[PDB]
Amino acid sequence: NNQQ
Amino acid sequence: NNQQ
Amino acid sequence: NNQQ
Repeated sequence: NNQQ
Repeated sequence: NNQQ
Repeated sequence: NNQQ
């Protein structure tokens, strides 16, 4: 999970 | 930049 | 920058 990568969120930006 | 999202990297996995 | 998100790196995993």
